[PDB]
Amino acid sequence: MFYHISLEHEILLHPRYFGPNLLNTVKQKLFTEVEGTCTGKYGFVIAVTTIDNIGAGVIQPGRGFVLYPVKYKAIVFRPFKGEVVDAVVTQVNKVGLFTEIGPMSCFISRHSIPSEMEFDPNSNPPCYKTMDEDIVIQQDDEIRLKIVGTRVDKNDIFAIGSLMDDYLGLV
Amino acid sequence: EEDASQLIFPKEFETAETLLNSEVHMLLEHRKQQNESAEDEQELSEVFMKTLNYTARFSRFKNRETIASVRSLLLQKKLHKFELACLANLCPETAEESKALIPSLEGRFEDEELQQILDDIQTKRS
Amino acid sequence: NEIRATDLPERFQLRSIPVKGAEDDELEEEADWIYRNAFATPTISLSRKGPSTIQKIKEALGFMRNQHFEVPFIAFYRKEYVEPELHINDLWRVWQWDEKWTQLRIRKENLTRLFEKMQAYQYEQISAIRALDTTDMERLKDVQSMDELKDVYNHFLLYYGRDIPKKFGLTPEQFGENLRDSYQRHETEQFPAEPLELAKDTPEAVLEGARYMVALQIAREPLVRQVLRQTFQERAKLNITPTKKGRKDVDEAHYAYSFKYLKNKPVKELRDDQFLKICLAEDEGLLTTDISIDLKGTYFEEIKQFYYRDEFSHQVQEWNRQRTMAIERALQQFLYVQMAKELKNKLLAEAKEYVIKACSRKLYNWLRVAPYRPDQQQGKGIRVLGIAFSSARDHPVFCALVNGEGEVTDFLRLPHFTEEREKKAQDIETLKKFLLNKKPHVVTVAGENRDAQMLIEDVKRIVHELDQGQQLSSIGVELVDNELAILYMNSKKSEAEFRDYPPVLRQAVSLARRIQDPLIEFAQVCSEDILCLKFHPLQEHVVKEELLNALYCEFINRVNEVGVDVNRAIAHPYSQALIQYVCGLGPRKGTHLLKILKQNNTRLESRTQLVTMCHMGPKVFMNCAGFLKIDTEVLDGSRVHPETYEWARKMAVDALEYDESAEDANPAGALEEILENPERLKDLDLDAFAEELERQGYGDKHITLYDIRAELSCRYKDLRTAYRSPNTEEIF
RNA sequence: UGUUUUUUUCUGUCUCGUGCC
Repeated sequence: MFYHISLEHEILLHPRYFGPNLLNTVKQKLFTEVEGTCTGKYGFVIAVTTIDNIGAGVIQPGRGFVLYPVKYKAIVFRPFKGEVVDAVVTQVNKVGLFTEIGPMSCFISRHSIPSEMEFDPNSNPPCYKTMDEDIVIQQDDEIRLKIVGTRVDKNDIFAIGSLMDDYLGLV
Repeated sequence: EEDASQLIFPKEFETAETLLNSEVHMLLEHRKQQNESAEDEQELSEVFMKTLNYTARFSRFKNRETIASVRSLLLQKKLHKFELACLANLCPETAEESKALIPSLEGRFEDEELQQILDDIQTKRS
Repeated sequence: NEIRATDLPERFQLRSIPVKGAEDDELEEEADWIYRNAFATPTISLSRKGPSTIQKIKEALGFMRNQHFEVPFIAFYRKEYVEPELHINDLWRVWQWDEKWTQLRIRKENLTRLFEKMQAYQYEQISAIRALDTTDMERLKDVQSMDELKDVYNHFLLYYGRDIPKKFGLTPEQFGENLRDSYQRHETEQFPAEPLELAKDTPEAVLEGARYMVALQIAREPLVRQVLRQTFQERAKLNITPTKKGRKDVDEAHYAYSFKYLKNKPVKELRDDQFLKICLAEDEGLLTTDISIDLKGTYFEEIKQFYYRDEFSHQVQEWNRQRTMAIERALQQFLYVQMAKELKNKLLAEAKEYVIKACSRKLYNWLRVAPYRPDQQQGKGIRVLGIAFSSARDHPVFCALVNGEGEVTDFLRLPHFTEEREKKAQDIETLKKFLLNKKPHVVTVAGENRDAQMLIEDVKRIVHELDQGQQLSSIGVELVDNELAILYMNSKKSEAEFRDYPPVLRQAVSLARRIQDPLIEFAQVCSEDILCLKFHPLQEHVVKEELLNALYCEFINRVNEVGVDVNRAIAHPYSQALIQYVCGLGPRKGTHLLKILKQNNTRLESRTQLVTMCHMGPKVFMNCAGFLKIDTEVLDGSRVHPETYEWARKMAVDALEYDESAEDANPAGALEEILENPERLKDLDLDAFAEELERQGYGDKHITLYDIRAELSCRYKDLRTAYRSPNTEEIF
């Protein structure tokens, strides 16, 4: 789920960057350092909205590099277990379904899916229907799910969905 | 132990600020509008594009005033912050569906008290 | 067990996957579906005509469903029931059409069942803008309309509701009819009321409440899809024009970048020209593509008049405005987007078809077995001297002298080359020593650049001047492009034949095999192995599954036309594993037969070896009777199957004028004399043979008479082409 | 209508005595 929290970070600036654009250079470096990354503490970060302030640059002894402990006001996306969101199905396979929760991709197996949704390998587009063929679920459809698990593959979140609770499909 | 169903989160995340799909959508749209201008700038990455096309398919309302009103009419209640995003984003039809999806609502409030809120949310949709 | 010990052949089972056989009533439906879906956009099977083509397709489908017939088995064995040699893609096309008809029928049945269930549910609910279950019958009947039928079904589901417990403007049908006919027969809601009054009877206080409902009804209407379908897909002058970034990124490499201002490309350029479709798809992938018909601006204007009121005085004007708004809403919802999606799907299908056709043409051109045997037919075959040198610059060039029986006899190296800056004798001496070491039958030299060609020419000149071809005659070293031998040298067969050998020896062996029996090398490779050879750049854009299927069908047809030697795949590894692309003898069946032959040690005694030894089933034997060949009965190593053995013997006796007494082996004048050469052809009449087949046999022999006569006169006929010598451009 | 080479920081033990600012 997307959130707006206040984070902090420090970046060493090489002395060649000193000059009238010092603050601009620090901001530019901050933008291209904490956008799109991920961490196991705060989760996946989308982008930065604004910066609070620039700390006092403490020049290191015997080294020209100076660090600026900046505190930026950026957004973050850290999904938790039990949350329910609305994603879009990307691909349908007999092994399982694939979706895309924004910057993360989950996966639901046939076991999680009830027995009513069978396979349609004969038809060209992989899809799942029922005996009466009333409800139809395919790709590019806003289908909900439940985040029953979480995982971080070295700054690459990959949760797992489920389809056991009622009211999970076309709105 | 971290399960949002039972309303438990780490200490750092407890003091977070919730965001709605439309809110993040307009924030990213404005960021894109600002970044596209001012030439000689590093263009957006695939992450921004995927997030944009992901939040654009769930924008229940484009008007910012709609977001303001739906957050104002909701914050007056006694629900936690976590209940402000999922319920405002999914927009269930009946109170039964909302109670089923979110187990926290089971026994927290009456039936009509939640049905009226859901009807108001549905009407607020464009 | 089910693949090898099954009642029906492997090919027949694989072809009719979605449709497990064809019923008597379903044969006509499948034939109609195949004929309707045989050539819609391009001209294909227009050869066989419309009604004749449909009848032939139906006969082929019926034969496949009844006798478990296959592609080649029905194209050759059923030349009368199907197009008699109308085209190569006869059996495969018929199988595809039958599968498509069966799939369409199954989908229509499912849709009809769903519509009936929905109608019953609606009657149960509301029977205790209505919801009537009348469109289920139409959807079930719409078998040909696949995409349109699906759209209509989805629209019905979204309109009625789809829930499964356990007066605003013109009507949808009237609007659809008025749009399809081009004349607005029904106008909007001709009433004094306007959007102000209609927006108060839902609780929104907005005049756009009914517009959304009208748009949803128009988009989710099969009539609208049918009317829009084919209007732009039939013709769409796609204007190719690079963008600001595509002009420099494409560099005139794709379809949307080659023409800076070359627009107005109709559907013929994309569908017929698969290259244009592939280029558009590639350009539209990352940078951008210029795909716009630009013909609506006038197709969307005519619809505007229809469905709208003509008068304007409040009630009439309000109704006309509401109708216009609803039409605009429906168009924005599923009007332009639906047409664009349909055009994109059609373009992708055309590009895939063009890629598949190019791959099939390349496979047919490169798969024809055209070896260079002795005299272009002492000992069987010729000793191909595979010379696959590396550089020809003082490095060891592989030069293997393989025999004509699908095996390598010997080889050698030639490290000395013209290494030494000025040495015009060491290479000649090495070539002379290599030629004197063995007695090859032909020279098969490779080539990589000008130096390789010069080295090959020098070797050929040395061999011809000193009579190094056979030690007692000049042998012409036939040029061989380093295309198949290089790939075959580093294959599974090359590794198994020689493990402790350098790559030069493997390349020489592959080159020698490629110029002795291309069919053996093609059948003894994985088909992976075929996919290595690129048929065309446009095939990459299209799905490779279609190309692989076309290549497999072409290989199967070539194997059936040329036949398979039973003894060749018993002890010789080079000519083994050739029972994978036979008509009715699938890969599992061929592997099982090979294993049985290796275990029991059974030889190709006759055509009934697999029917008498209990190795192959009756359906398998019947479908693969025209493809299995043996070395020795008399009509075993030919296309004559057991059913036509008596007819062939009788025809041979009549043509040779010999005695008639249970001739299967004993009379050889009619068999051996006719096999040696044509004895008497006027004795055997086509009308008499056909009459005999019809009276006794239960089948006309008008088309099969020629095939039977050819089999009796020539056994084990090869369908491969001749030896193609490299040309100037081809050599380069 | 041609022209032969590419591998690199090693490393040593514990004890006693003598001389020098």
